[PDB]
Amino acid sequence: GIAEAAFNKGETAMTINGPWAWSNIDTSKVGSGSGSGSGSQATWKEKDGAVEAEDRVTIDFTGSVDGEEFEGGKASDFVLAMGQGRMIPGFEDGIKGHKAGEEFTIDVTFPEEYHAENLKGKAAKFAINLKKVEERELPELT
Repeated sequence: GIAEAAFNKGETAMTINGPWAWSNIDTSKVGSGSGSGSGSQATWKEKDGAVEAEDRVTIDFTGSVDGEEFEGGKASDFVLAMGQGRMIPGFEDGIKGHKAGEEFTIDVTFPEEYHAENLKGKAAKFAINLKKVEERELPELT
C-alpha cells in the first residue's frame, strides 16, 4: 500500500487510484481519509534534456475539467513517476519528449474508475509549467 511508501497515521491505505476523490468522509463519501500526510521523500537528482518514458519529474497541475473548475483535484510540486497505475492514464505522456521550466497545456481523460460524484470519465486540461526535473523532497513555502 502507498501508506508504506509515505508514512500515514491513518489505516494502511492501498496504492492511490489515479482519479482523485475530492468528495471525502466529511461528505460521508470515502472512508477515513482525513489527513495531510507527514512522511519523508527519497532523494532526487536533476534530469538532463527531456523527460523519458521511464523517467520521473516533479510536476505541477491545476486548471479545469471540460471547462468546469474542479477544486480538490490539483497539486503543486507533485513528484510524478510516469506510467504508474497510482496516477491517471493521462500521465502515460504529458511530460514526455520535453523539459521542465517550460509552460504548456495537456488534455488528459479521467477513467470510468472515477470514485467521485460530479467527476466521472470526463477529460481535464492542465495549462501549467512543468515544475522541475530536479529534486523536491518535502516541498513547502520557500
